[PDB]
Amino acid sequence: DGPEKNYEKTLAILQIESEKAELRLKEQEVRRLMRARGDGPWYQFPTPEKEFIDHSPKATPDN
Amino acid sequence: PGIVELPTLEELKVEEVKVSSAVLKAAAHHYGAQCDKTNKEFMLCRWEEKDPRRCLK
Repeated sequence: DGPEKNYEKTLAILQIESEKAELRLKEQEVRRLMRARGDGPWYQFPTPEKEFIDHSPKATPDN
Repeated sequence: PGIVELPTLEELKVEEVKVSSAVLKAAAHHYGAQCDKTNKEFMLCRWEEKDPRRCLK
């Protein structure tokens, strides 16, 4: 075919690999930050549910 | 933390009923029939304001 085809195929391969590299570095940083201070979707450790709390008036008034 | 604020003996000073439980049970139904409005107001403020110091009056 010619040298320009291999040249531009190599350019596309290098672009894909560099994008994968920076994405992997960013996801390392995202996971480290989110595990350090969980404030997004990931690393959300559980918590007891408020829906199973009785809110009706009870026998003891001081509740 | 903060100092708990609770009323004094002068604020808690009221002459009570020196009435036995059998006497209270004998008069219980008519007491719940006649004196129900003040009793319901006190019970309402007790379950609304959980602090007993807000219902001394």
